[PDB]
Amino acid sequence: ILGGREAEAHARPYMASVQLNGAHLCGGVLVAEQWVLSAAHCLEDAADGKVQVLLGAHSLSQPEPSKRLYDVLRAVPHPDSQPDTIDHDLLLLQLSEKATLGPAVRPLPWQRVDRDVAPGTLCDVAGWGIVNHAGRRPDSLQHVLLPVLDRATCNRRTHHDGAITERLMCAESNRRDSCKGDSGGPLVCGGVLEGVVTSGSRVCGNRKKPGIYTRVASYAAWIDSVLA
Ligand SMILES: NC(=O)c1nn(CC(=O)N2CCS[C@H]2C(=O)Nc2cccc(Br)n2)c2ncccc12
Repeated sequence: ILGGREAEAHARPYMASVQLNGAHLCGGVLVAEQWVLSAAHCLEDAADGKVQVLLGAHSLSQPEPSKRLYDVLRAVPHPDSQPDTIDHDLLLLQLSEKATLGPAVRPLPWQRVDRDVAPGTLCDVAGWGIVNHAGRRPDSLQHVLLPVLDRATCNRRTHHDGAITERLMCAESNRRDSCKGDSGGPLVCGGVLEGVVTSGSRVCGNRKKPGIYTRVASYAAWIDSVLA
């Protein structure tokens, strides 16, 4: 998270850290007792390595009572997801067992009505992604409040030149933005999950290249299908 603040410990109990060989890769969001929603291309180049989902965390390294690790029993990517496109950038991870729920571990209600978040709405994006262009990896959870950007502006040739479909959404990226590692992380508006940070490589912190987030409501039927 570029231009953010360290988040209040365990204030976002839905926050998950998708890790490979005990190293953070992507953010994730607890949507059910045994399901974590993330971005499609997070497990890319993972291959030979231990994939695990860290729950109840604030510091990635320090001991915390709430901190628990889960094996991934099943990894369900969206059927139409491909590394060449930023489209259908969703991944549903089934944990080995149901999450031990508590004040620091709680699933987030996600948007089940396909209606765009009104431009200018302030949304909260959190994660353990890089905090500066050099690439500083933060130990503790960071977060930033960003206003939702009008798709028309976002699709300008100077911006994402039409790449932003009706299934995607934008947020402002003027210094304060999401970045490498924030992928698969949640975009929350009015305490409801609205978007999922894309896992597609992009330029961060430049205002003319807005942050891209997958609209969960746009994939509500698929998510329901998998979870059931
Ligand atoms: N949404 C983004 O801004 C974004 N996502 N990605 C993809 C992305 O972050 N990922 C997809 C493969 S696993 C994950 C990734 O590269 N994670 C990572 C790498 C180094 C440090 C940290 Br903390 N996290 C970007 N890559 C480069 C620049 C920006 C991004």
